[PDB]
Amino acid sequence: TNFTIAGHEEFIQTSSPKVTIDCSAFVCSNYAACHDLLSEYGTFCDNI
Amino acid sequence: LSGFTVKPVATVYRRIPNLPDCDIDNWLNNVSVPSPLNWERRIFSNCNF
Ligand SMILES: *[C@@H]1O[C@H](CO)[C@@H](O[C@@H]2O[C@H](CO)[C@@H](O)[C@H](O)[C@H]2NC(C)=O)[C@H](O)[C@H]1NC(C)=O
Ligand SMILES: *[C@@H]1O[C@H](CO)[C@@H](O)[C@H](O)[C@H]1NC(C)=O
Repeated sequence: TNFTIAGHEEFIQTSSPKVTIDCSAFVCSNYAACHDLLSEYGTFCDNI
Repeated sequence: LSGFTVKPVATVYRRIPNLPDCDIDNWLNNVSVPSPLNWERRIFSNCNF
């Protein structure tokens, strides 16, 4: 017999922060001898 | 591209001056020779060698 209007809210996630990771800055920060052992793992640093 | 690091421009070196010597050579070269059964230990600290 008597009505009204109600209001609801909804949140839908559509995005996410885009992170970027690399081999050098994460494993061998500034050590030159560290990069020598990384040369053997040459291919396993671009697929990441 | 790859990363880079800021190259240093100087060098900081700090030590304690006017410090006596450890004189380890006098301890090893002593007339009294110990025995492997009763070996002793000497601690060298706060000195230069
Ligand atoms: C060699 O070892 C002897 C220990 O048998 C040292 O003699 C001691 O010397 C200190 C002083 O540095 C004294 O306070 C001790 O009483 C001595 N012990 C003794 C006489 O039994 C000796 O100085 C060491 N060095 C030389 C060159 O002999
Ligand atoms: C419906 O409810 C509202 C809320 O107070 C009121 O003002 C209104 O008179 C009511 N209408 C009827 C037909 O009951």
